[PDB]
Amino acid sequence: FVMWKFTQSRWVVRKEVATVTKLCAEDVKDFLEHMAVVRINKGWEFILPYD
Amino acid sequence: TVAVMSYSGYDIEDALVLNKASLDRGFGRCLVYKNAKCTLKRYTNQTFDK
Amino acid sequence: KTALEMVQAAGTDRHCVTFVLHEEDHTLGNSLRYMIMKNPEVEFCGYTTTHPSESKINLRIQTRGTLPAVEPFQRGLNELMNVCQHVLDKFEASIKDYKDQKA
Amino acid sequence: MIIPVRCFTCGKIVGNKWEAYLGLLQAEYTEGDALDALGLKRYCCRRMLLAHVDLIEKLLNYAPL
Amino acid sequence: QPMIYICGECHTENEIKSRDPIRCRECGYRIMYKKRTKRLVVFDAR
Amino acid sequence: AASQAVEEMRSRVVLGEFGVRNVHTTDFPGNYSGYDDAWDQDRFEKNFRVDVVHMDENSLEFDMVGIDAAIANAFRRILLAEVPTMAVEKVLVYNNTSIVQDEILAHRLGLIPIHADPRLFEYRNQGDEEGTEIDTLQFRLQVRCTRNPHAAKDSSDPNELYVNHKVYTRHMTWIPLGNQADLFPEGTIRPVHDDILIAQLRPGQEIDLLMHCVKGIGKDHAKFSPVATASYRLLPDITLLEPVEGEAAEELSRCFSPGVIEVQEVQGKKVARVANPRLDTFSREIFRNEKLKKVVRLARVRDHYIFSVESTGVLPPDVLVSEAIKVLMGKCRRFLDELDAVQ
Ligand SMILES: [Zn+2]
Ligand SMILES: [Zn+2]
Repeated sequence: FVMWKFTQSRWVVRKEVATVTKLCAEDVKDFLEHMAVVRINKGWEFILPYD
Repeated sequence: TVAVMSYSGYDIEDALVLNKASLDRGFGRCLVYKNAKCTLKRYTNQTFDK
Repeated sequence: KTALEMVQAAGTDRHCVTFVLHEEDHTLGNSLRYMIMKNPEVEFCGYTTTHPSESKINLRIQTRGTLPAVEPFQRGLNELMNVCQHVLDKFEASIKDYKDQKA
Repeated sequence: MIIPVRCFTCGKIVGNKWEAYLGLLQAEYTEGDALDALGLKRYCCRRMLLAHVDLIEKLLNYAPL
Repeated sequence: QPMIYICGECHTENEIKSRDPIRCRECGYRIMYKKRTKRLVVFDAR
Repeated sequence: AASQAVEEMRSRVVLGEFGVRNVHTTDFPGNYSGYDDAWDQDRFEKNFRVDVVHMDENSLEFDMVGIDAAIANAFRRILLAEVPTMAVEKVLVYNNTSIVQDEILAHRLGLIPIHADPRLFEYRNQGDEEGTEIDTLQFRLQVRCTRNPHAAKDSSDPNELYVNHKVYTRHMTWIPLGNQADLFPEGTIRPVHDDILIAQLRPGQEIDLLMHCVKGIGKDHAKFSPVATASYRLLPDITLLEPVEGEAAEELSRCFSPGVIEVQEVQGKKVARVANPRLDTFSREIFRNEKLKKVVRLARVRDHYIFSVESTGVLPPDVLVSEAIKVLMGKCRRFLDELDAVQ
């Protein structure tokens, strides 16, 4: 689901992902850190640019 | 929130002054857990501690 | 038993008196000290604490002439009570007019 | 173990804001702006909320249940 | 008198008498705790 | 001159680069020759005044002019310690299976404030643990955590996995005694914030307890303190020795608080001036600039104290100050009665 959200939009909301997947904050944080980084005032952005 | 100063002269040599209200609000609260073990072993004869 | 008097020595001299006050702290001590220091008939006025474990204070008053040093104490108490009443009335009126102008 | 209800220095009610601070963390708010929005002007409450470690869940993971 | 205990892993109320092998049903764990008392205990908030 | 120096020493409190000077109250008879500092109730009532600048729920700010540091500190300490309120004292537990220790739970419950009006209650006599309807309040807390019968397959979040897993203070139920149900209307006796997290449980655990609260002052224990932060500060009054203009104006604006120094273009050039010294906190950052040291003069007014009182929500700060003044007056009356009985 996280990868699908990233493919649909470059910006993913941790709160929305958590509310949808009903998962815990630590698991959501691990899933987001495995493939993205934190950006202020924008949420989570993909670590690599559009190739 | 420590304040480096002399107060009431109760901190002459390495001592420090604590706040009654801070200690009442839970600051420094400690818990000491001790264990008390007992054994009820069977001896050679067919008798046991009860 | 709350407030007790003590003379300076066995001679029972009223020029210097010591008032020992129980179940008190620095608040009333300093308040009465400030309220009685302005009395022109007081040579010396000083409050102290015996020990932080026990809740008691000791005030000492030495007058100028032949004042018993009890009339200045009563004067200071009455002046403190009057100041308290005045500040209470002023704060009540202030809060009232503030609510009035806010509403 | 658990967030204290009262602050050590002053004594402002801070235990009721722990879940709010956790929500602000889950959100995009940073520590500074989160503590500022929570209404903590003096630094004592900021320290109380920031230096606190959440071990109640770690202990409940071992609780009998 | 029915003496009750709690298992270390199953956490089920088991009743055993005196001089019995400490064990718990549907398992084999040998840790048995005693339930909390029912008497009234007074605590001070100081 | 000498007169100006004496006036400054007796009115203002100057803060130096290394230390503060003129910190002791000296306005007393005999200390000054050209000043009759004898006590005068008329002059005191004439010069004294109180002005509230901000008053909201559980927060008050008011400037008192004419009062002395002694009485200011007296009021502050009375508000901090000598104001009685209601707080949980006795905790009777019944099969508490929570992981939190019983003593820690009792301490946390005692630290919880109560919205009950303390003026309607009295102090409990020596002993009498049973408590009477006049001087006791009972709060029951019974929370049994269990698994949610309807939840998702994973339900990784405890909010969905379990119910009542966080015992908030809103679960407390006030149990009336005697005619207290008729005296106090429903909804008055309740926790202040109603959102304080007491503890966290798991399925199988249960917290059952009763809390007896009585009247007490903050001096005995900090749980009775109604005011969270009740303090006072002298009014700052920043004065410029010589007119500072140019980029020095912006330097002054950056050194002092953003809301005390304002720059204006009266003739096309920027000149700084003091707008509102209230917002200034005397960070003493102006001493860093070598040239701007001998151009300003920081000072505090000795007879002007801004009192700021932020309470916990038990009763409003105006009534808190009223009760503090009433307690001080009661102490004065008790001492007067004791002296009268002695003489
Ligand atoms: Zn604090
Ligand atoms: Zn078992």
